[PDB]
Amino acid sequence: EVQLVESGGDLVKPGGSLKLSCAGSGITFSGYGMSWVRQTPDKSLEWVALISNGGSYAYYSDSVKGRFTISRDNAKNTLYLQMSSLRSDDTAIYYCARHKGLRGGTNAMDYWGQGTSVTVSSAKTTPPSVYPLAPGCGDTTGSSVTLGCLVKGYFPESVTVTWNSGSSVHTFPALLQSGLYTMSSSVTVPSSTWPSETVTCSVAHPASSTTVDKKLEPS
Amino acid sequence: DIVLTQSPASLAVSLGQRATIFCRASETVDSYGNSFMHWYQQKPGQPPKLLIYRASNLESGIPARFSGSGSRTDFTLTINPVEADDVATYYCQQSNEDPRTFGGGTKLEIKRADAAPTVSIFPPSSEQLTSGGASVVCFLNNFYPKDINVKWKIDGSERQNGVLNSWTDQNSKDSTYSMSSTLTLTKDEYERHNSYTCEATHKTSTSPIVKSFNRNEC
Repeated sequence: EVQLVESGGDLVKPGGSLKLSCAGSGITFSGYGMSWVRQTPDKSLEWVALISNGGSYAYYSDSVKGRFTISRDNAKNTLYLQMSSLRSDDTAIYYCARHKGLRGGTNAMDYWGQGTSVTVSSAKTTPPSVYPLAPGCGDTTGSSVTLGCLVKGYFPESVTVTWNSGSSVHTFPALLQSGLYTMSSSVTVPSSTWPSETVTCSVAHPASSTTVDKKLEPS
Repeated sequence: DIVLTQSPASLAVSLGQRATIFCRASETVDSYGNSFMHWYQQKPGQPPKLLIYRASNLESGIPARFSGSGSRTDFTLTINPVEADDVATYYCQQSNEDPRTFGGGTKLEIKRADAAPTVSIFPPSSEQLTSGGASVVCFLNNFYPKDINVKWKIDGSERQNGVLNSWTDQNSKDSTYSMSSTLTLTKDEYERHNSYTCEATHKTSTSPIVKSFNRNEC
């Protein structure tokens, strides 16, 4: 989450291959079993593979058996997951986790990464268009005011909207629309503070290496 | 392969009350003088978090509101008292045998007092229009329960097509839901009309909550 850091997630053609990495920062893998687990856009949380401390034992879910290979390097403090014969439903956020190290049997997964996103599809990476949502010029102003950003036509998932850097935010989950995602984000703020004060949504789409600002101006 | 069956799949619990979640294993998960059933919490947009290891041990920093019990093939996670921030999916996992398959998960919803939605309507931005498109967006905010209906009108006439709706995950602070309804038009059709209407119908009342704008003045 801070301790473990996944990387390598990417868009990949069906039938293709990909290799994820997981690095410890501030903790050692030496001595511990480890697992990869994934969350798909929605089946339920899925365990997919584990490997022993020394590496001579590993086990896989049926779902990935034969396609995926778990491996590790305790010297470099790194865990890996080689993926091959990738299919549509391998699309997921992949987490690595270190098992607790108690004696007397097996252990739960106590340290988890933030995850890395993998998409398996023949569609192409596309950055978002970002449109401001501001009240119409005829709106009867109230005590507070709700503003938003419409983030349209991007691929793959996901994006992160950040309002004025660092609450009153709502994040509407993205919906797939003719091969492309759309989502939106709102923020509500007192009428006394906007438009007198600057409001800005910053939208990051890591996959396309893109950040789009929008300064909310009054209609 | 040990199969884990969680029950219930869904439950709604009021603040201050007890949530009881069961996980049943197809074969015993006990050996070595211990019981290898583990419980995790997953909130939207976060990695899973360990709550309870080896049936009954609280992970450090997890509050004692969470409690694990059971043995052999029958286990229970009890959250008592439930707090707003407990909205999550809860998973069991056993490690007595590989594969360490999770249960299907139990989604915990916070029950709270019925609430009517706040409606905001937004015309397409100049920028979108200049680019050939037009999306009209309505937010229906902070309502409970989740079920809600929206209808759109263009100059008083109901519009079916072009509508997509997306609900938020229950808010971890006020236990409400929100949802966006977006009407997608071509610029040329948008520009041929005056008044746009978003009508929310929520079980909290017979009368819709209506918001509108007109293109014809300012």
